Amino acid sequence: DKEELVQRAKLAEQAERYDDMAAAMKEVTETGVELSNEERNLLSVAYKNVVGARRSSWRVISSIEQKTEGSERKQQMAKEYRVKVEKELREICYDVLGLLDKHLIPKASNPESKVFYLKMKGDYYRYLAEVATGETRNSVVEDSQKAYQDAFEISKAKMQPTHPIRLGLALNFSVFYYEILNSPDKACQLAKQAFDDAIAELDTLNEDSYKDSTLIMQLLRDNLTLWTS
Amino acid sequence: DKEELVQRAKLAEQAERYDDMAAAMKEVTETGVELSNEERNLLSVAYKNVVGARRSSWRVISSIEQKTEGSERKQQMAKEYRVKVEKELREICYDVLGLLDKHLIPKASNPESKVFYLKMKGDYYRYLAEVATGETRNSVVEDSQKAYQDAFEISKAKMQPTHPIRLGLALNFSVFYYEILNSPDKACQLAKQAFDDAIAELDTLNEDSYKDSTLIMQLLRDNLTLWTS
Amino acid sequence: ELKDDDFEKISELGAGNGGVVFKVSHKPSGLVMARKLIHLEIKPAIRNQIIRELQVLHECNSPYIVGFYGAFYSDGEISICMEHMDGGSLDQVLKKAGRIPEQILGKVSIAVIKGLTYLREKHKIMHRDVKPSNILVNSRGEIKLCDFGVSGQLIDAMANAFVGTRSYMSPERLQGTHYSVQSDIWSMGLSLVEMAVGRYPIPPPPMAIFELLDYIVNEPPPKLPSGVFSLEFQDFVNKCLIKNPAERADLKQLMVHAFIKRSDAEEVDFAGWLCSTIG
Amino acid sequence: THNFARKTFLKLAFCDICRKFLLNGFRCQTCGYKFHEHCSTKVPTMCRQRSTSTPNVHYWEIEASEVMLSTRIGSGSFGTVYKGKWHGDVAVKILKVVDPTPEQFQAFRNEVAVLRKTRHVNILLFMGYMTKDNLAIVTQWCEGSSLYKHLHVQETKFQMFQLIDIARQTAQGMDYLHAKNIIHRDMKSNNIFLHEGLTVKIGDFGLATVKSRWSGSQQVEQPTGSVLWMAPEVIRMQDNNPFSFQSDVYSYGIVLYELMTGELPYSHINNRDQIIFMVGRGYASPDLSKLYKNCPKAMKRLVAECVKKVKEERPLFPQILSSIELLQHSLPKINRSASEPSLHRAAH
Ligand SMILES: Nc1ncnc2c1ncn2[C@@H]1O[C@H](COP(=O)(O)OP(=O)(O)OP(O)(O)=S)[C@@H](O)[C@H]1O
Ligand SMILES: Nc1ncnc2c1ncn2[C@@H]1O[C@H](COP(=O)(O)OP(=O)(O)OP(O)(O)=S)[C@@H](O)[C@H]1O
Ligand SMILES: O=C(NOCCO)c1ccc2cncn2c1Nc1ccc(I)cc1F
Ligand SMILES: [Zn+2]
Ligand SMILES: [Zn+2]
Repeated sequence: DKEELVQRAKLAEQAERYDDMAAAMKEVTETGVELSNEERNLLSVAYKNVVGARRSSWRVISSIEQKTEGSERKQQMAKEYRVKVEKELREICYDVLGLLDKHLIPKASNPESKVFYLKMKGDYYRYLAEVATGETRNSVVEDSQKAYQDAFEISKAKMQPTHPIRLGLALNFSVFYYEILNSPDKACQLAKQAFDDAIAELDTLNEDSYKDSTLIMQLLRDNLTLWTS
Repeated sequence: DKEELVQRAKLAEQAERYDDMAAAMKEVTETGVELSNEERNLLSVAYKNVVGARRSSWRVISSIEQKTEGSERKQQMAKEYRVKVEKELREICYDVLGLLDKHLIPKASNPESKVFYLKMKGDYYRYLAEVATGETRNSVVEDSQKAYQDAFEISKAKMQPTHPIRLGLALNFSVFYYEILNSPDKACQLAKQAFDDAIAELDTLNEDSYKDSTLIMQLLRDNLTLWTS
Repeated sequence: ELKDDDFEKISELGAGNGGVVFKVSHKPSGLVMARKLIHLEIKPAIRNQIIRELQVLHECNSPYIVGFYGAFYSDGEISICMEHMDGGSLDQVLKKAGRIPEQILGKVSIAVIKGLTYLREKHKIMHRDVKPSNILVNSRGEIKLCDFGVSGQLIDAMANAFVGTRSYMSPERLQGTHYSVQSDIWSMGLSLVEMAVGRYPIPPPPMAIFELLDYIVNEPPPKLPSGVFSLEFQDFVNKCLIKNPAERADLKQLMVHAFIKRSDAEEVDFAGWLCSTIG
Repeated sequence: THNFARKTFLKLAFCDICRKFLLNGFRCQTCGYKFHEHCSTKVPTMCRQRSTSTPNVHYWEIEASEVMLSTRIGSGSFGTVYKGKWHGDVAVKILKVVDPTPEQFQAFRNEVAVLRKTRHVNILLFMGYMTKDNLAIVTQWCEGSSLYKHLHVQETKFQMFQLIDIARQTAQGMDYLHAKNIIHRDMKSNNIFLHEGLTVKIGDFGLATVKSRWSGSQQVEQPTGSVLWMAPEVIRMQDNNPFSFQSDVYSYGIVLYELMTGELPYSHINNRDQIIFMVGRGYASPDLSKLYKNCPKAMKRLVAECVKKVKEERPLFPQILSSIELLQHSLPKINRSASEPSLHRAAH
């Protein structure tokens, strides 16, 4: 049943329909079986495309909304549709977060899995941060910061600095610091320390972890260059 | 206001969300008023994207179904997924056809509008024809052929050889001939006649619509080269 | 101090890829001037830099180098006021006469060598454009060089020129290798061979500019037709047309070189010949 | 580095290998490299076919006495531009040809008719020609400054989306030109004008019979115009008529490069003959490291392909337009900090 469901998730991924994949993996992990590496990777990518389609839609609608704030009534419809997209964006994230708190995070019997799921939770509260405004923004960014710090401590304690998941966690932590927490200096410092602690020990990567690790390093390169100031 | 749904669908278009665009365009045409040039294009594009996503999904699922070549339940679940996306595809096609023959084709005074709607009808019946095999295949094939011929007569009579609608109808009808009716000879004949008639009046390519026209001409060239070999 | 409104054109002195030169009259001093109009569009600060580096030309005075009155920017053009030359450039006399007799050829070559040596030693200013059209002769017999690269920024700005038909560049400059006054010596030698024979002697007795560059880069240098020139002139043009700058001789060898001292020793009344052939 | 993932392109997309229409294929997430499923075999990663259906959509001359020539504006490779007031502000170019050959004149008349047949938003109008004041042509006057003057002498500051839409408008103009079977020889920034401040107007297109000198009753077939924007294959002139669509693509690529760097190519070489020799032999190319840091990879890739040394590898202008519009649509998505992308989700 679980193997059938993961095969269905792969098929839905190859078929470009991600909502079916998201539902299939969600009800894969609702059962309560130990989530292996490929399963949790499929879950993360499924929810990532599902959330990212609507996230890009939200970016587009906000950008087209802020072309000229002093305009006609049409902007009201634009903001109403943006609020509708958020209403169709916050609840999906909420589903992922509840799935993490109820099932994923609790039965995590591997420190790599634990830091991966905590990075997931921080990521999804970070996604909630942009759509949230006012005190709700502060409340959601508190959860994202706590999840990120908890992931950071275990990543230091258990994993290597060159581990691709650890590098991704550091990258996402820096993105969280200067996109919401508006701490460009601290975010750049975090990116630089992750970078130099990673390149201080090179040519020791696993053959499978060759493309991904260097890909995250190049992403860190661009982000540092983008906000060197 | 009916214009409100119009630029709501347009905003969903630049937001990449085509399911809301399809529903908005459906509601707009449900009002029973004649569509403008922009709204008709918007509706055709919206449902084109909606059916195209499911068509690509169906092609992929059928390709893995033919690719596994084993003895298990994997092909059974692949067939289940295929038939699910197939019934979803049929629902979309029947919805757009019911829109077509109850609000668009019956109310089409401008002949070019009639060619566009008949071309859409033939396209969608072809879409159901390549997914439905059996006794019901012949009926939808006949409906698509009749709609294509009805569009063909009007395009030949009151449409310029370089019009994007006429060239697109010729391309779609030749694809119908080659794929559905498996006859390459008459498909090549029709496509050759269309291309030659387009080449004759080559100089008649205004600034308002030239890119689409030459795009269709290039696609006709590619289709000829593919068929003749 | 030079302005656009103070000058009016009398006729057209010459034309080329760089620009067009007109004869104008200076009101304060009452002498006819050759005003070169080169069209170029660069930054105002670059305009000031070009004017400043052209102001170096005030102290570049020699009997074998054309003088300099002043340079100013009127409208999208760098107007350079030069000492008007009556006998034009050697290109006009090549158009008029079938070929330059060897004596005046020696005279112009020694004039070029002396002037460019003067420039190298007293100003270190690179000519870079030693061409038959860039060397001028007078009715009285004075020969002076013109249009040398005092302003490197002017060179950079003029880099965006149009494609020409003929070239007088040494093979080492086209390849981008190190270039010295040796390249100017090559260019002078190629110009001399241009003068001696009656045509552009890249295909030695309808050819693309890039094809000419390929000819002068990947083929042996041309040689003048033997039997109608002195052996000293032959060895002069052979030594001057050497692909490798190392084996080619520098200015010190040119000054002592045999054809040079033989040309200097002879006295030729070429002013009258020139006035007859251009009048 | 190619993050190839299956993607069904719902917009106007063209394969980057076969340069044909692409509707299902694989797209790289970080840059945007796209290709067909069948093209995968012939894909040089460097970071069964179904018939294609319909994609988604959405006075003979001028008399000289009628014109009045105002103060001279400037000079060029083959003409001198003057301000005119013939039915409004116009531009009159006095061609350098003094005594046109009768065959040359007939060919020029054919070409001026061909150029008169064109009318597009992104190009300057061609009104006609005159014969009294030697050989002259009349084009639409653009009160706006040239793109070359905007970039270098005036140094007008432009944000990156403005640069992108300028490139889009130029590509639209040249796509229209190539649609009418017109090879815009001599294409550079001095011929691009920022009308009304931002709108791109392309001028000085065609006119092969006038730009090239005539050695009697036959065309010389010699290069003419600025060296920096000239294509390698026309600089070489190993063929009698190397002017084609790809030479215009290379010229547009040089324009793109100087747009995305703010400086002319080969800035370290300051002599025209050396530039000719290196560009002809392939020794010199517009170095991309000068491109702006904030430049999207897609623009860097596009300007890389547009200036390809081999003529056949240069994409046609419809492809360039499609890539530019795709980048314009992707601009709102990627205009912020980047996060962890999808990992190794590649097929086969
Ligand atoms: N002082 C002067 N007196 C008389 N004529 C002159 C004077 N200065 C320049 N000229 C003429 O104007 C022309 C200007 O062209 P130059 O720039 O000197 O050389 P050129 O012929 O343009 O070489 P290229 O390769 O075309 S740039 C000369 O060739 C002469 O014919
Ligand atoms: N339609 C126009 N409207 C306004 N200024 C123009 C127009 N056409 C040319 N100019 C100006 O004329 C000068 C350029 O002269 P041109 O002879 O066109 O040289 P060019 O720009 O190098 O183009 P060519 O001749 O095709 S090599 C510049 O000052 C331009 O701004
Ligand atoms: O004009 C030039 N070369 O000629 C070919 C095309 O113009 C020329 C080229 C480079 C240069 C650098 N600084 C001044 N430069 C020139 N001008 C010039 C130089 C010396 C004198 I005395 C008088 C002049 F007008
Ligand atoms: Zn890539
Ligand atoms: Zn392809």
